Amino acid sequence: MTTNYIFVTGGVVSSLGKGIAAASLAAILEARGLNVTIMKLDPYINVDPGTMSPIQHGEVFVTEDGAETDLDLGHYERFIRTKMSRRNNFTTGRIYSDVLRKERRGDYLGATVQVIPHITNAIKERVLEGGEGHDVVLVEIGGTVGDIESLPFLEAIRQMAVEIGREHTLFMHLTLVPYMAASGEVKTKPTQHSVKELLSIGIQPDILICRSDRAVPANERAKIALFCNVPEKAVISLKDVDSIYKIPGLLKSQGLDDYICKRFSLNCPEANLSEWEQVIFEEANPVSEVTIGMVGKYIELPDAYKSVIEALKHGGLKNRVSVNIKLIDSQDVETRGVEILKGLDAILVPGGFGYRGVEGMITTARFARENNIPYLGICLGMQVALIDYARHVANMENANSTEFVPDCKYPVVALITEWRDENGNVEVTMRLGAQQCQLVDDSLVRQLYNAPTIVERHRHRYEVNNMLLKQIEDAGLRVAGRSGDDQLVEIIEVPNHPWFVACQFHPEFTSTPRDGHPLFAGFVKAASEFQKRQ
Amino acid sequence: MTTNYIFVTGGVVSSLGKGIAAASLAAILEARGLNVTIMKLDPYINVDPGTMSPIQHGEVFVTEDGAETDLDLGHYERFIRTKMSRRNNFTTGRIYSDVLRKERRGDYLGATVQVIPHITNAIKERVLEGGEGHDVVLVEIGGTVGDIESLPFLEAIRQMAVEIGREHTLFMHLTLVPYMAASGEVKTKPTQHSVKELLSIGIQPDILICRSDRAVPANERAKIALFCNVPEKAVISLKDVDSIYKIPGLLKSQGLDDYICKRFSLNCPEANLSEWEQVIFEEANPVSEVTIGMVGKYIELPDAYKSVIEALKHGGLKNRVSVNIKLIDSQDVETRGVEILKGLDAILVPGGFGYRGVEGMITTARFARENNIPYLGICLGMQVALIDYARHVANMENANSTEFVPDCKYPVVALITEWRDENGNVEVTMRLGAQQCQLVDDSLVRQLYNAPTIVERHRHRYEVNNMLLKQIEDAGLRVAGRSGDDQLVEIIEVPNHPWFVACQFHPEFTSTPRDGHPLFAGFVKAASEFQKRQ
Amino acid sequence: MTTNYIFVTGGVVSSLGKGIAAASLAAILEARGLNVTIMKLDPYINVDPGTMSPIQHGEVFVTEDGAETDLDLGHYERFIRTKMSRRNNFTTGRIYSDVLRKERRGDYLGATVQVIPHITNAIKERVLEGGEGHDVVLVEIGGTVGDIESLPFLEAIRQMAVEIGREHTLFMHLTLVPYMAASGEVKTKPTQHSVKELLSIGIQPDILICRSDRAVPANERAKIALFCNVPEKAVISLKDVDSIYKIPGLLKSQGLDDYICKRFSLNCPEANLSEWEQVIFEEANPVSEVTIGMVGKYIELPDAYKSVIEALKHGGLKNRVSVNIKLIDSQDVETRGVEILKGLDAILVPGGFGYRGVEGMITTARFARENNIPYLGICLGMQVALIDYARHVANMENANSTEFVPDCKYPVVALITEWRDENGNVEVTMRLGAQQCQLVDDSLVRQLYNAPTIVERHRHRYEVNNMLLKQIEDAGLRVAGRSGDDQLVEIIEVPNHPWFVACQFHPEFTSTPRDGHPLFAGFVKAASEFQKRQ
Ligand SMILES: Nc1ccn([C@@H]2O[C@H](COP(=O)(O)OP(=O)(O)OP(=O)(O)O)[C@@H](O)[C@@H]2F)c(=O)n1
Ligand SMILES: Nc1ccn([C@@H]2O[C@H](COP(=O)(O)OP(=O)(O)OP(=O)(O)O)[C@@H](O)[C@@H]2F)c(=O)n1
Ligand SMILES: Nc1ccn([C@@H]2O[C@H](COP(=O)(O)OP(=O)(O)OP(=O)(O)O)[C@@H](O)[C@@H]2F)c(=O)n1
Ligand code: NA
Ligand code: NA
Ligand code: NA
Repeated sequence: MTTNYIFVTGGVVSSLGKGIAAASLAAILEARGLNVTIMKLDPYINVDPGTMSPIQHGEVFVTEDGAETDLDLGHYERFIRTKMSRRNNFTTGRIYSDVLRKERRGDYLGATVQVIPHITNAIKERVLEGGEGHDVVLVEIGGTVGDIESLPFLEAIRQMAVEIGREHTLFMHLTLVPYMAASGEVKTKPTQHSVKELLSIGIQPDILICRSDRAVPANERAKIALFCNVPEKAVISLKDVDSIYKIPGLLKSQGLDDYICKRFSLNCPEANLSEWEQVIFEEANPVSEVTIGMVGKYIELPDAYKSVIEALKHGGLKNRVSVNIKLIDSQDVETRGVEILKGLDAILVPGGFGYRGVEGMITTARFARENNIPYLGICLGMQVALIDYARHVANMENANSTEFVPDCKYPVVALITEWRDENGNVEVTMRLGAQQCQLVDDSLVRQLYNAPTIVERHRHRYEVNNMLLKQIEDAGLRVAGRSGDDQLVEIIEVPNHPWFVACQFHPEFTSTPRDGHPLFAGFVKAASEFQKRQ
Repeated sequence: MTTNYIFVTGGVVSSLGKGIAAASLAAILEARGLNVTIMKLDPYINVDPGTMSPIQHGEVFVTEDGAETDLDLGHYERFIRTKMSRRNNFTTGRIYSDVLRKERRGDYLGATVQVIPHITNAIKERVLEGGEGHDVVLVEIGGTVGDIESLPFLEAIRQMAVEIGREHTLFMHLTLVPYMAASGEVKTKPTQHSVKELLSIGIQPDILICRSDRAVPANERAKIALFCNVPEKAVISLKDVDSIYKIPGLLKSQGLDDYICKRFSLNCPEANLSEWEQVIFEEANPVSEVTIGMVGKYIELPDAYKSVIEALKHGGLKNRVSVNIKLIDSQDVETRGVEILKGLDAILVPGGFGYRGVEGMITTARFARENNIPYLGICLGMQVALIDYARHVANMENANSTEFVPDCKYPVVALITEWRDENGNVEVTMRLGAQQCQLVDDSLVRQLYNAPTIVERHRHRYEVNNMLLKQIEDAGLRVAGRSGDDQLVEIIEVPNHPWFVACQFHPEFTSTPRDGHPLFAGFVKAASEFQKRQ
Repeated sequence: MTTNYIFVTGGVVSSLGKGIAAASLAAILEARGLNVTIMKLDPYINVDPGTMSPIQHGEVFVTEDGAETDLDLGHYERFIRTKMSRRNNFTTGRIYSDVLRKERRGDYLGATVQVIPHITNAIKERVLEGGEGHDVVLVEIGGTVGDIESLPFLEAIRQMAVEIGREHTLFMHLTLVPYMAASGEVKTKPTQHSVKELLSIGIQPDILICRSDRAVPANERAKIALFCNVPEKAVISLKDVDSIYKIPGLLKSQGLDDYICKRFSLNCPEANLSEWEQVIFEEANPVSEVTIGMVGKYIELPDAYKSVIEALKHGGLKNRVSVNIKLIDSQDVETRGVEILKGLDAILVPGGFGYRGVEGMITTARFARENNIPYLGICLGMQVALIDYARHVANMENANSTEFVPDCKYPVVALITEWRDENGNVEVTMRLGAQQCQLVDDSLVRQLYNAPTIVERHRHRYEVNNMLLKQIEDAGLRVAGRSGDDQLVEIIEVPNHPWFVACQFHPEFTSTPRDGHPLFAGFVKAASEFQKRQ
């Protein structure tokens, strides 16, 4: 059958939760047995988020194929089982970069290269490339309708709708319906003006998703329908929910998936949301409560640790525990000491780059190791764990990473090419995406993962220095996992500790609310067990 | 069968010939056996054009039922055989007048009366009133898309399309496609911008009629289709033709009627445009040529005499005479004398109000009478013919109308209530629309109309003074027609003349290019006869 | 000195509190010694709100000259000491009514009457009429920028700005800046889009007043300035304050009046807001608390009783009583009985029309009288108080108003022309605006107003029947006030009661927060006295 496209646009404001809304709709369609994918079109000129600061954009999501993408693809993978790739995320920058390259080498045969049709054609090609061979493709258009940055995307999808036909294309538009205290009424005017803006660029929306702090009553939905040339049943209320896992249910209860399947002439069974009903239940009914400190350098923006914060919450779902995440500035541990780590049932040190706040994270890994507080180190969290141990147990004074102190005596962490020992002797690449890791037979990790070989995702350059490893191993530290021919250290553990695991890979990118994650399941359990020994 | 609506809008500029294009489309649909009507929605505040001077938006057209309307209804009646009434023309003024009246007396029951829905409801009610009981209703929206004055009409028809459904409603949009000499190319940008403007108001055009001084090539039509979400075959070219009677053929040859009948699911035969082909043939194959002088006070805007000019052309068709119409200012006859009436094969004095330029018309009527030049007087053209004959034959010094000189000794023209004689002795209201007129047995008009009674349309309050008539009759003037129990003089003749006729009514409003008009056929024949004699 | 105009527009949503913001700005300019006025341009088709039910856009405000106006004029009179008249409020309906009347009788001399210039000219003439002879005129444009209904007003004021010049005209634009919980950020996008919409109509705002549930931070204000061609200091924040009396101070503290006086070249002293500081102080420092029950038929929209609710708050200010207003449906008293009138320190029955809920108010007046609960009746609240006393004390079975029961034996309230007695014997028009009322020597109101004559504002046609009055007077009811040569009953009192007063007029329309109102000051004092006694 012909591939169907749902173009999802945002009006009035950004921060409507358009990613989660699109992911939720994809979840309902997947729950119908449909082959569904989602792609994010980002209006930024960055060729990809690889260069971007976590504090500004939020976390860099890493796909299996090793693409650095918008954190929204994390939302997508946590709602549908289709694996994201490079084909599921592209930016204005990628499109202009491609068109400029083709132009400079002469692929347009001396033609004038214009936003229309050359930029729009490049956009359409990447949308077809990522979509074709699926039943339904959700295409999330970043930016707000009315802004300059999204116009080429909006013109591209307008052209696609006409070419492919309106039997296989829907326009879905999210708007804000603000509630005013003074009048006690919700306002449809912003939605009306947003739809006019969308029409002015040549797009008639087929479905309106109205975001408000409460449900949009029938009267206001009827007003929106009348003013926006949209049938009443295609005006969906999506209130501020206490849990995003409810959103698939709320959309189904309003017939959104029925309307879509009718429009695309899909005969498929009723959506089975039983896994989501289970997730909703687990989250609403925690038996215990835990305070887990996340000690890092990007806590200025929580979205910097989006997938880590979500992976913890998923650990809470599997153990029926309410995880209170305390975001602690690692630089505050340097200034004010381990005083601010007191009253934590567990400690997590997530990913990061740069020396700023790293000495605070080293101190944190020590305090966790010495006081038997459950610890999970991710990438940089493993680096500071190996440094702490080598520095304070194996007695390798000032042991550090070459990333932070290039010419230190004991570079316990360094690039493969920088690998040297304490005397400066030597022997004789960025790691991105899914890599097979070999677990050790007696390790806490091999128990939790319940398998010999795991696949987790890397985004790191600096590796555990194999030339200084044996000296750290003999001082008590255990290597729980390794990968490849170079036998690179993937996971370390501290025996004589209730729960101490640090890994190079980013386990948070494979964690889902439905299937959870072994490491975070274990980690939150250990946090619970620790909390009821006080 | 549900009534189908075609909403005709104009963009870029006014003066696109939107009325003639709508009329021409109606003529194709009429030629398919469809029950078709047209209505004009005028954005002006005047309750009707009754108060408006003809130097503004042109002549005041009068319908059978006595409605004063836009001259566009003249175009409608000349292209389809459906008779126009008050239901076929209304203004913003009419809508506001009706809604304000209803509001003031309390019909809206304490509701806030708003443009939406109260003004838009009133507009839709009048469109449904004028339209329902027809197969296809063409609704011409006056003004230009993007202007404030038309927005209530556009919002009204947007709501109609949604309510009635898109199976029974089409949006047809006329645009300008200018030719630029500099690039020798035709420009689609105005059409693109006009369609965006129409979309921003919530209307997707289904058909684009592109007006240019030449045919719009296939590539530019394909470009318009691409940018305007309109199928390529729904992009119609309409060049500036030498004859408006060719337009129905040009629209048919591009499949406009085929597209409309498909969208509306109408099983009707192919259009037989034989009647229009015949008119085109007649017009292109004249045998002789005449110059007819039209002497009036509104010549500065020819559309002041739209129906009269067209009626003269129809007379030409019926005699195979090419009519050269010379518009002559009656005020120039007051200054420069009868010198400017030389080289005329016939003289027409059309309708008008106010004394300005009337003495020039009286002189013109005298000149036509004394030099045996064929003369047709319409309304004022009859008044000045009666005045001429009263002064210069019946020897009534300064004989005039009370409209111009209230207290003259010989008010040969006056209101029925003002009727007096030369000594001021008396006997013991506006006429609008179709009135029966009794024709006199041995009269020129009796043999032209070939019937004892005729129906013609009036717009005048100033009648022939019956108290001074008997004196003018004895002096040689023949009453050729009377009407009503008041035996009001409708037609006069000077029988010592080849062709001298003047009527109170506006015969030009019943003249069509297909069926012609007896009076004008005779006038142009007399002009041809006069031309031959020189 | 040339009169200066500040055009106040709203974008994004209605219910921005635009009237109170304009009034507050007027109050700052008043406190600088400037001769300031405000006018409201309402986009509704109603010629005036006289026909409108109070459940629509709220209470019908009445001016001294007897004009029925938008309740915004209530806000204006409560913030400046300039008296509002018919010149301070007009609707689209009024403009169209005037232009249609002029057009129909022929004032436009055969011209085509268009929205531009004829409607826009009529609007500008009324703005100049209401404004000229003042230093600064605030012109509040009703509706929201982007809507059809306001476009004639916006085009009118655009033309005014150009004609008068930008040395004497400012555009002030109110927008919503929503807070999003998801991102914990404030959103400028709606303001950006609203300013673009205003610019697309040809208006560059000079000042932006940003409405949010909190202060708009400096960075977001700088962003708004950047995108909207507006200086940073002309971007004013206005949070949702706990008291509207603080708004003048907040606008002054951001230099709004300084910017306005600079742009208009006005040498006037710094604003002394001592009167507003005093009101704020009074409001924030109550000594006691009372619950006053307001029993009416319009409680579903509180703004139906805007001026009454405000008048009760002003009474509270003058007694340092915090007034808890309980809105009670009079229909609930008809069903559930006087049970719901328990725990009330005083009862107010405000104005209204129609029989619906009146029997509940009669019961309420009885309950207040018999249980010695302080009672204020306004217009209908007086009618039901007279009816109560006629039935239950003067023993007149089913005594009523002719408005509700036309043919009752005892029409104690009726039109002057309907006045009859119990046996149907007779004696041998709308009251609007300020009328003098004579107060009786030994009356409660005579001592509250401390004057023999008072000026109060009327809106009623149904008077006290003087033919049945003498019977009710003998039964104990005291006439406290009369007016005119017809000695119509204006105020009644039950003198066997701590505080029972009811007036025909609307005292709430002359009550201000600064100068209070004698009647309401007394009512709230009586409520305080009653509260203490329990
Ligand atoms: N294109 C449009 C749309 C609307 N209007 C007008 O709008 C006014 C209602 O004024 P409102 O502030 O209450 O706006 P509303 O439509 O109710 O939406 P909201 O309140 O839920 O935000 C009403 O006279 C009219 F419909 C308009 O003029 N042109
Ligand atoms: N919404 C739009 C539409 C078009 N464009 C651009 O427009 C440029 C061609 O500029 P042109 O003056 O030649 O305009 P064109 O479209 O050929 O119509 P025409 O009047 O010439 O017949 C071309 O780089 C690109 F298509 C645009 O930016 N945004
Ligand atoms: N005419 C405009 C204005 C802006 N843009 C773009 O807008 C994007 C930021 O998108 P945002 O949702 O964050 O909007 P922002 O401007 O911050 O206001 P706010 O509501 O968040 O307070 C940013 O890449 C770029 F500025 C645009 O394309 N064309
Ligand atoms: Na509203
Ligand atoms: Na071109
Ligand atoms: Na932002």
